[PDB]
Amino acid sequence: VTVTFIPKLTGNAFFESANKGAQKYSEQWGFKVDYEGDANASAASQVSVINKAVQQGTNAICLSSVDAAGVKDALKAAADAGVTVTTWDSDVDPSVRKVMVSQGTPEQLGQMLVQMGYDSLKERGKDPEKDAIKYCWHYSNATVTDQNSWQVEGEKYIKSKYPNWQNVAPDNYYSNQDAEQAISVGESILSAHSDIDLIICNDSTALPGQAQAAQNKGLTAKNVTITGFASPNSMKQYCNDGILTRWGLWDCGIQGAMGCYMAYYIASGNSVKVGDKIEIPTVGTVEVMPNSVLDPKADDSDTSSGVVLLPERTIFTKDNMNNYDF
Ligand SMILES: C[C@@]1(O)OC[C@H](O)C1(O)O
Repeated sequence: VTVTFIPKLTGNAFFESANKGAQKYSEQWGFKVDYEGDANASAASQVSVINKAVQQGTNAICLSSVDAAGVKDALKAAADAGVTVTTWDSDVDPSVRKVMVSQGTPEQLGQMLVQMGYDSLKERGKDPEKDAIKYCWHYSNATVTDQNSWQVEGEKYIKSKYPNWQNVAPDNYYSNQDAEQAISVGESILSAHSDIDLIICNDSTALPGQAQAAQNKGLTAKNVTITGFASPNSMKQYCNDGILTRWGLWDCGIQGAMGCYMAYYIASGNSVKVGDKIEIPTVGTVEVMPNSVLDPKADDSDTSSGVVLLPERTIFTKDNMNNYDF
């Protein structure tokens, strides 16, 4: 069996680390993972990668989507060619994939982002419980499924728990997963909103780009609070240089491996339904959940379509970041 493992883009540390995990585990499990993507985060590029993998006779795809709508037709065609379709990281329409391996619910992840920001704000001498904290979100793009679901839940949480906070840029800032653009956009936020208190960077490119922008402006964690999601090796130097205090992620290597395992398990002829408990060798037992764990409006009618959730997420600071190497 070959699983084609497709990232939102290659050459970003989150996706490279996820593939390192998929490669390590699939070698032990006895199947091939073909890592295929593009340097740009582009739905049209992902369609081309999907089509080429189908044409080459891949048995399965495990995809993290930059835009669900833009890959729907290609994934329907993949399934009609006999290819098992799964997702990880950022989902698509659940009617066109079997299992999604997700890092957490949008409520969990949106609240985690806000809580990291709250903690870092308090540590630089603000009173986030009461202050009119000025903030905004900086991430990849306005349509991707994962990051927008977190923004929606994080905004609901802020408006409920911290009504005094002020979103100074409600349209959000977008840097398209382009490393150089994330720096430039990070600089734009700090120039146009120079008194901003918190920038929530729920994207693995926006977070290091925003930290670099702050460093370019001579700022440290004492001036402005930046938090978000990124693999820890990409942020250690910024943290050692005092640019930010705290950010988060989860075990993206095991996540990529799990997504590829689910694709292999189904492509090998095993049926998977919501409620099943599946023993993934050397990882543990997972439970397939209904699609509505990621969106309460999701249709749960098809029990062959479901979600596996990672059991934990990770908050990094200078005190634990050196325990990790990805
Ligand atoms: C790590 C992350 O926030 O940035 C890129 C990934 O797709 C992600 O999980 O959204």
